[PDB]
Amino acid sequence: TGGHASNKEKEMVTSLFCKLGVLVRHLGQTLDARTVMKTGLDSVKSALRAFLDNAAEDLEKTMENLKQGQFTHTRSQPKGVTQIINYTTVALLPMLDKHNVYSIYNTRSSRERAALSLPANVEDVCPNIPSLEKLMTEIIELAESGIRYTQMPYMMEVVLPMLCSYMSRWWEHGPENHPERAEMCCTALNSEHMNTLKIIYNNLGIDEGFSQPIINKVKPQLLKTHFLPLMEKLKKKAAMVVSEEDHLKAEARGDMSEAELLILDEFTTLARDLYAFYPLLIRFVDYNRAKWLKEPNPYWSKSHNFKREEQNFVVQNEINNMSFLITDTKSKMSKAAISDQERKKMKRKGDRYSMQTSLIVAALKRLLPIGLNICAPGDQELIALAKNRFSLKDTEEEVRDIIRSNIHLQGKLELGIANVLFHLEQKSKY
Amino acid sequence: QKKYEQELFKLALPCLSAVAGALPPDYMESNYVSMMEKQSSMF
Repeated sequence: TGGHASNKEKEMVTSLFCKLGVLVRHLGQTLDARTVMKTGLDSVKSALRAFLDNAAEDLEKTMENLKQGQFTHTRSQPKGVTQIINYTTVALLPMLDKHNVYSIYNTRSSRERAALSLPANVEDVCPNIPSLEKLMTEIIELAESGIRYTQMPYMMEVVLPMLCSYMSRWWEHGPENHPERAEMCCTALNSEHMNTLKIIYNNLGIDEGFSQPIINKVKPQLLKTHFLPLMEKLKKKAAMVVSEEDHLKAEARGDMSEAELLILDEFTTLARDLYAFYPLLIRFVDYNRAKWLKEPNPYWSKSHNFKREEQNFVVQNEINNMSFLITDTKSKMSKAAISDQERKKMKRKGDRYSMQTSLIVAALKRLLPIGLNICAPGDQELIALAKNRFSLKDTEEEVRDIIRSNIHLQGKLELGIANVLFHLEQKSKY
Repeated sequence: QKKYEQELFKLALPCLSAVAGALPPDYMESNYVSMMEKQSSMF
């Protein structure tokens, strides 16, 4: 009965994704499908257990088939938003899959070829002229869930490295975004940007046609050395294009390098220093609007820079408090907007504060009293600001209500953040 | 399943019998409640 219970969750939806794959394209199937695909995947929360430990027969051979059926359905004429079911099966793939036994990646490869260059494929090349069916941010966010190998790759590594190299070359050629309408959040597209996972990849592939050039470590090192000045000189005072360029640079040249990260100690230190200095240059400006960065990615010089930035922000907040103590402003709408912006900026600062709290504590435990001497005015200002506040207190509720996303990184020990959490207790423990 | 998930017996059969139950009707009705609990939530 274990095999029956395993296959009843995947073969049923795999077989049912064959009639509406052509009927919708053109009785109650459009109503029972909503129950059907949720019973297929979202009925079991830990579908990875049934994939790996319970029965490996279904595995990718059924998961990729169901995903291809869903992709064909999205290629058809949909009516309602059904992204929850497709997005709730992202981390259930790796936590391998024998892709050589059955290759069900042909449909996804065809879709990726049809959408090889999103800034360049904004035309009627797609069938039936899809205004929002496929030519939108839906497929961009779907590629994040479909392509995810954070734990370990589970593919044949035949088309994935070539596709990654082609996308990297296209992003190197196209510096600007140049996207379509209502497609601002184009950064969250690829979650597997890594080595072997102006380029001469085409020539190398033509010459080989055994070993791809991505296997050798010379090409990723050359690419990193060429991209280092690009992200080193990336500093602009704009609010829209500068923010999108910084997000694109962080996505394309992120810290996710599982190919011997500890071996390249100098490269790791340079990357950490750059990822520490970039938010300092970003927050050097006033940056009244903090909604441009939806979710930014979490030595002595970096600690000193963070302490100086915290002191400057504490001075600015104290000045704002003394300015708002008297000379009452206009109606409560403007005050609520100002308080919400201040709370958003405080949460954005506190995310990095909680991220670096462990490092600060580790540095200060042995012999560093300078960190304590720098953090004492910050704690004093934080205590004074929360000593008597009402407008911030009432706007915090609506700020938390607006931001439904939560990080809760305090419990990891490794509303995005609240006023009092584990980091505050660690700071007050001294 | 917190208290006691000991005996399966008719574990998923009560819902496996009519998981394809919404195939006759076209729309409407209050039978559309949820689908995650289906298939036993995995005289």
